[PDB]
Amino acid sequence: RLEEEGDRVITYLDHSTQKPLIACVEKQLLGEHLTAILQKGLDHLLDENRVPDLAQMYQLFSRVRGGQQALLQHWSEYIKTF
Repeated sequence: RLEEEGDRVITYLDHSTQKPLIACVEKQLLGEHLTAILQKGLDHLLDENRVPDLAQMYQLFSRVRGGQQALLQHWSEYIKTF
């Protein structure tokens, strides 16, 4: 969704508008859902060692809400439990 906006801000909009639009895309699609995604997906991926998906989560959860630490908490709980 962000990439599609990235194209639309070039295709027809004045690209100077891109900053607040893409900031809003990530805030609304990733930021607001930081813990929703981590809680639903990370525990599973860690147990199955689904590296390709774990890599994406680590890399993507690094901006709007920090992402790190939240990743650490679910990760730590897995380790101690098992």
